Amino acid sequence: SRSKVSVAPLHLESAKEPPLNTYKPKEPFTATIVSVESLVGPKAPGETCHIVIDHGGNVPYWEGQSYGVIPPGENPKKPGAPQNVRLYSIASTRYGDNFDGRTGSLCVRRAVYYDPETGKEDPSKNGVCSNFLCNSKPGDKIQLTGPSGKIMLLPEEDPNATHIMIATGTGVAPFRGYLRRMFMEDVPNYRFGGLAWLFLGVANSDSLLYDEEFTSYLKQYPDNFRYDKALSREQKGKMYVQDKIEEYSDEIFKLLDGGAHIYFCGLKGMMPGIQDTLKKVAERRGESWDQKLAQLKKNKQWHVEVY
Ligand SMILES: Cc1cc2nc3c(=O)[nH]c(=O)nc-3n(C[C@H](O)[C@H](O)[C@H](O)COP(=O)(O)OP(=O)(O)OC[C@H]3O[C@@H](n4cnc5c(N)ncnc54)[C@H](O)[C@@H]3O)c2cc1C
Repeated sequence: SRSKVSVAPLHLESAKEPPLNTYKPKEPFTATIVSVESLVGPKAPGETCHIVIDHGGNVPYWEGQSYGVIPPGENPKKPGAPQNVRLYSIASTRYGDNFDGRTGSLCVRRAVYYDPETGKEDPSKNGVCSNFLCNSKPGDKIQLTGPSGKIMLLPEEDPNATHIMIATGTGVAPFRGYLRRMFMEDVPNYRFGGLAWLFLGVANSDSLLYDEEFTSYLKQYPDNFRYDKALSREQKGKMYVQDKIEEYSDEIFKLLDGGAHIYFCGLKGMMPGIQDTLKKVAERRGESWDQKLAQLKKNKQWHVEVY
C-alpha cells in the first residue's frame, strides 16, 4: 500500500512512438462527455472549465499532445462545410483522471466577447468551441480528432532530468499531465527522481487552476518539486511570470547551463515580456542571451507551445 496510484493498462507504455492523427476531420471519433466543472472562483475574470471525455481507449495519446474538437454547426463562411478544428492541449496523463486509459481531460477557457466601449456582451461574437465545451453536460457527444503535436512530448530518456515549466492560464494543461506522471501514478518504467519546477501566472487567486493538486506535491516531494505563482492583480509594476523568473534567475540559469529543459505554454502574449526579462538577466551576468538561446535550441532544451 504505497503512495503512487495504480494505473492500467500498462500496455500503454509499450508504444515506441506517439500516436498521431489517428482520427481526422473528415471522420472524427465521437466521444462522450463524462463531466464538466468550473475550475475558478467568482472573482476570476472569466470561466475556465475542466472537461473529462470518455474515448473508451480508442484515442490514446502521450502527455503533452493535443486533441482537436470540431464544434457542431456549419463553417461561418464555408457553406455546407464543417467548422474548423480547434486544438486543446490534453490536461491529463495517458491513463486519464480515472486511471484506466479510457478518458482524457481538457482545460478550456470560455472566449467571451464584450463591446469595449459599452462593455456589452454579444454572444453572437463569443468563441464557438470554447463555449460549446464549457456548456456541455454528461452524456453529450463531442467529435474528436488527433491526437496531434510532438513539440511538448516529455523527454524521458533521463529520469533524473530537470524540467522548468512556465505557464499562463490554460497553458498549465500539459504540465498537469507531466506532473501526475512524475509524481502521482505508479509507472514502473518511468521513475522520476529529478527536479520539476512549475511557474504559473494567472490574474488572481480565484483564477488559479489545480492549485490544490500542485500544492500537495510540495508536501510529498519537497526535494523534487518547486512551485511559484504570479497573480497579476494581487501581487508585488504588478506581478507577471517573468517577474518570478527574475527573482530566481541565478538558479534558473545554473539549471539551464546544466542541461535543464524549459517549457512555455499558454497565451502567445506571455512571450515578449519573458524574453525581455531573460535578456536583461543575462546582461547583468555579463552573458549574451542571444547566444545562450541559440545554444538551448541547438541542444533541444527549449520547448514552446503558445497560442
Ligand atoms: C496547440 C494549441 C493548444 C491550445 N490549447 C488550449 C487549451 O488547453 N485551452 C484553451 O482554452 N484553448 C486552447 N487553445 C485555443 C483553442 O484552440 C481555441 O482557439 C480557443 O478555445 C477559442 O476557440 P473558440 O472556437 O472558442 O473561438 P472562435 O469561435 O474561433 O473565435 C476566436 C475569437 O474571436 C472572437 N470573435 C469571434 N467572432 C468575432 C466577431 N465577429 N468579432 C469580434 N471578435 C470575434 C471570439 O470571441 C474568440 O475570442 C489552443 C490552441 C492551440 C493552437
